[PDB]
Amino acid sequence: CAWIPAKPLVQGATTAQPIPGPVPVANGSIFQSAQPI
Amino acid sequence: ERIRDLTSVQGVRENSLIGYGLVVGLDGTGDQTTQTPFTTQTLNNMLSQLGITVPTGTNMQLKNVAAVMVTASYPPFARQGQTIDVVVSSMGNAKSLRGGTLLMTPLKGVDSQVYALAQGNILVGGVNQLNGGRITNGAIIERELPTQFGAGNTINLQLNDEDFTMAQQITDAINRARGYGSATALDARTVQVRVPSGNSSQVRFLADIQNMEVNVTPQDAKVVINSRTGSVVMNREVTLDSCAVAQGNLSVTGGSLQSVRSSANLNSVVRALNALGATPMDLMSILQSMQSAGCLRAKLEII
Amino acid sequence: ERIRDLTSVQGVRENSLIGYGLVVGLDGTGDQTTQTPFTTQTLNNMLSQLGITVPTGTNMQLKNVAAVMVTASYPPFARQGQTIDVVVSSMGNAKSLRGGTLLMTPLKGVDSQVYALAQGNILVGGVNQLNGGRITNGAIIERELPTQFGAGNTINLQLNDEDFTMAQQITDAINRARGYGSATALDARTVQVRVPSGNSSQVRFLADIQNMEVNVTPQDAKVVINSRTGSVVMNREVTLDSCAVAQGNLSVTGGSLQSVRSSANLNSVVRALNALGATPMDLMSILQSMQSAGCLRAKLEII
Amino acid sequence: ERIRDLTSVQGVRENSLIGYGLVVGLDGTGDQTTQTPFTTQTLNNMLSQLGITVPTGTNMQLKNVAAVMVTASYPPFARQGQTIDVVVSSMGNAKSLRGGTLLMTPLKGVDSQVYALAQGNILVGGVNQLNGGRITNGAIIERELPTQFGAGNTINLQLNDEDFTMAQQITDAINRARGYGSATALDARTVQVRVPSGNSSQVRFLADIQNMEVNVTPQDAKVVINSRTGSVVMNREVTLDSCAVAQGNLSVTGGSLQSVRSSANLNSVVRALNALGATPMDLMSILQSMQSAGCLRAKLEII
Amino acid sequence: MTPLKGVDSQVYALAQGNILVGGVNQLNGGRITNGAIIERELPTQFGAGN
Ligand SMILES: *C(=O)CCCCCCC
Repeated sequence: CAWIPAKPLVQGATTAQPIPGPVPVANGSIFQSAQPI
Repeated sequence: ERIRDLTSVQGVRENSLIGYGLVVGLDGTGDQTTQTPFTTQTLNNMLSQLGITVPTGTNMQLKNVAAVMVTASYPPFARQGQTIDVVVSSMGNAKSLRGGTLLMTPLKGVDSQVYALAQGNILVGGVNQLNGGRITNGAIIERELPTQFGAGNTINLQLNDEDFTMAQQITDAINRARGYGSATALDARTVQVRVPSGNSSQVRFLADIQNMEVNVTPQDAKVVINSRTGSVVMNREVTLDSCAVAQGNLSVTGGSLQSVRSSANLNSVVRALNALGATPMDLMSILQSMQSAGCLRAKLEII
Repeated sequence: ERIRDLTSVQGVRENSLIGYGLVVGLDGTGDQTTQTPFTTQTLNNMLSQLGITVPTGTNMQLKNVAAVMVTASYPPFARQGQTIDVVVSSMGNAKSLRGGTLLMTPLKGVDSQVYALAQGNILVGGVNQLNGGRITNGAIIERELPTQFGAGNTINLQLNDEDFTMAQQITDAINRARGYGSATALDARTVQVRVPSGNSSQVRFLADIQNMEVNVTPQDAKVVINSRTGSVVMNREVTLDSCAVAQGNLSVTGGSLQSVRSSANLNSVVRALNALGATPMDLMSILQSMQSAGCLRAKLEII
Repeated sequence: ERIRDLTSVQGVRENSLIGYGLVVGLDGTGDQTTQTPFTTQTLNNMLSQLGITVPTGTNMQLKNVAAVMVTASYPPFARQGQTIDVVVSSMGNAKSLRGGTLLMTPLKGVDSQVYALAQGNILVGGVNQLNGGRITNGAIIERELPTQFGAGNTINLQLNDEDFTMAQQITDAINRARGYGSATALDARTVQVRVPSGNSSQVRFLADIQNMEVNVTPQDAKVVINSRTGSVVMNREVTLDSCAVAQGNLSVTGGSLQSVRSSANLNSVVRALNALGATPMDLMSILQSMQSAGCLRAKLEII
Repeated sequence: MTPLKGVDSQVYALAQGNILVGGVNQLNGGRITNGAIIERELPTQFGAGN
């Protein structure tokens, strides 16, 4: 049937939310690098 | 006096700003806009912002306008309202920026935030460079940076050149002047100074320190060779060892194998090397071979 | 006298204004309007505003009209009705602005608000620049800016060049003149002055302060090299160390490796460097190599 | 005498007027009307207004007519019936306005209201400018502006150049002349004067004040560089610091690195700079580099 | 404005300035003095041990 609930091939949430970057440390620098892996 | 000429202070640094702008007023020595579309596009953006909408897909060929990149240096402790100097550089098929004027241009940091606004008249030297100019007091500071100067009881003097004896000399001088336990060397490039807590007391301390005088210790023997410009420089620590040298067209003033005596000071080195009668061009090759053999008791750097 | 030549006052700054305008009255040295559509379009806008509607899609080729950008500097504490000086610059394929007249033009800020209205006769020098001119008292101020001058008990004198000794000197001078606790240095670029509350008392204070005299302390040794114009400048703090130099076609007046003695003052530096017999063009390369080696005890800046 | 040469009065300002007109009587040096349609269109409008209707779509090629823009300056306190001077400028492909006559033209403000009517004979100089002229007493005032002069007990003298010492000097002079509490400085550009209420008493006050004499205090050291015309000007406050200078083709009258001594007054500066033997063209580059280094103790402005 | 990476592809310095070409000599190569500023620091075990 077409009314029986089936799960989709691509499961879970299909979107992501950007996260705010860290607060810049108050040295004399403009270049701020978030923790780099 | 001297320490201010050898070190910098931690937290007191410069940053860089860059922006895009237009230069108007040229005597027909601007871009050929049929090959630089961003020129006409940004001119249309400016006109639209001012209140004039030019129809799209129309003919437009200017001659008195050039698209430029503006670069500046954000100074330490900069306050809003002050002024800095900017450098203006052409960026497409322009002939000259002789008598141009820079229109309102925002200067961004690396985080894409506006830190200064630039506008003024360009001074081109007037051979000389035509597509590059400098504007004096051409930008005004709009944003300020936070800093943690004055917080804590420790500053760091950062040497300009690594050395252990030099760091120890600076430490000993500061301790001789400003009390027993005032300074401490961390490594070959840092001196940690204890300062009273506050903002004015630290300024008094750094004003007292920056004008002290220290005697520079002998550095490393080194020979700098700039092959691109064709220059050779040897500081006062270079020595030599006795050895023979041969090179094309060079002879004794005798065969082609010339002797070189030992040399303790620099005058002896200059004399013994001038004895060979070689241009700097050949002197480079001679010095490289001598360093490879073992005569040259120095440190060769090709810059 | 002196302090007014070293610092600025916080809140007393200049702004920039820009606008678009037309210049009429040229002797056939205006735009070729078949390639600058905005010229004819804005002329039609003006004619329509005045009461004359020219049909669209008609032939129109002018010669005595040019489209220009007008730039001006909004001064501190500007009051409506006053006058400022404007700079006029061509913006498309015009030959000259020799005897032109600038029509009514509004000058906007960065927030797109009208701050001044510009109109007058252009003065072109009359080689010289033809596509750029200046109008004296060519704009009138229409809008005023708010400000918080006179509110509070603290002003900031902002130095033009960062230095700790200089800020301390200015602070000590103000404290010696205007009482014990009148000033306080915040950093290498700011001096915080306590002033009485009000508007006239602060003017009296700043009038007393701005004419004081301070003795400038020795700055940093630096050498400025402008490669675009071909110039070299060395302030009075540069020193040298004994070392040998070689460069193409330069010789002793002796081989090609010339000596350079130690130099404490600037006269000795000038003498020892003139001894090499080099044009400034080669002097740039020599100085770069010497700074890389360690002879030049200065700070090289390529501007 | 002096104060009238330093300040303006609040509410006493000039405005600008602009209008469109026709100039007739030229010796075949008018527009080529086949490319300026607005000329023939406005001529037809005038003829129709007078009582003659020319059929449309007919051939019409004139030679003794030119279309012009008329500009004028609305003076302070202007009364209807008075006369002002106008400037007439060609606006399309005309050759000369030598012996032309300006027909009846209304001059509008920025609110598109008629403030004056212009008509007269043009005086072209007769190289000189042909497409621009001036008419003396060529316009008559038709509308008057309201004003609030004479209402209140406070006027504002607005300085022409910002300065705290200057505002304080003017305030002190007015207080020394016209009683204790007559003036008060608001900022670096305004002096608030208390005047009796009325219209004639304020005129008596401003007549007494405007002719006072004040001694101008020393201004800021500044150097003006006009690169477009090729000129350099230095006021009497510029000083110098000892430093060395090198530039292409310049030599000692000695090598290429020339010394410059310290200079306290302006005569010493002129002497030391003339010693280098440089044209103003090179003097610009030298001064820019010196200001960047630190010798020039002035304020460089590129106008 | 140019970032200078190490061998691990991390930014250690930022470079910007005016080039000084000798002005035969080399035209396609130049050197900038004090043209880069350090942005990252390296750890080290100096001072630890005997
Ligand atoms: C969808 O609802 C189809 C389900 C019918 C399956 C059973 C029919 C008797």
